[PDB]
Amino acid sequence: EEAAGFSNTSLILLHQLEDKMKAHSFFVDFLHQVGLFSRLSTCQTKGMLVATRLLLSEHAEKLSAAIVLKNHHAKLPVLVNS
Amino acid sequence: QLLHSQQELIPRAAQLLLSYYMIRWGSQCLACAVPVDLLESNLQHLSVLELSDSQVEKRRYTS
Amino acid sequence: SLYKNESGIQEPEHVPWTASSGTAGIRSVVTRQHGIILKVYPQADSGLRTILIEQLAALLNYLLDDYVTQLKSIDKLANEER
Repeated sequence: EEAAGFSNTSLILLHQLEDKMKAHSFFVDFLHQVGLFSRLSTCQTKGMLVATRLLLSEHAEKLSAAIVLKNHHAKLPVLVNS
Repeated sequence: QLLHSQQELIPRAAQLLLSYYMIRWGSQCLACAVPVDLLESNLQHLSVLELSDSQVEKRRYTS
Repeated sequence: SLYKNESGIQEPEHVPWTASSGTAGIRSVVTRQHGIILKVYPQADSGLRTILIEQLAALLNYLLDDYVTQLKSIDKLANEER
């Protein structure tokens, strides 16, 4: 489809973020169902130990942050794009 | 050629003796067993002071 | 509640991405932000300044909550010193 793009590219990016959130939710639910979410214990990050359940929670938090960041990108475009 | 050679080599011997003094001393000069994140914070404070050579390098301390 | 496991394994310590360790994260930004505040504040009008206070208070509460979460993340039985 891409030669210069169509008129809904911002919406495509937004819905890509939406599907990212949906897939993260599906993965967390999958882990809960298969009992691997309970087995999630820790991993080594930056020299500090983090529970991977917390890691996935932060993944979802910063995915929502990306969504709202695209919202701010739409609302106040010049500074955010700079 | 022996006379000038020894006069040339004596300061060289002095400096090289100093160098391997430094090396042997370093081989026994201990390093503190501290966590990486504390040193990272200290380097961040240095960088706040506008200090170069404050680079952070992930290395694994031995127990 | 979702990212808390059914049984889980108990280990000390955690830092969220918002409270990303080292002052060079959000904290230095906050400090510089206050330093910028104090210059504009005297000439800013009453309502503008006020709104700056409420936003600043929200920011500060978020940060102190980050610190509280980091603290509660630690499980101390031999880690009382740290």
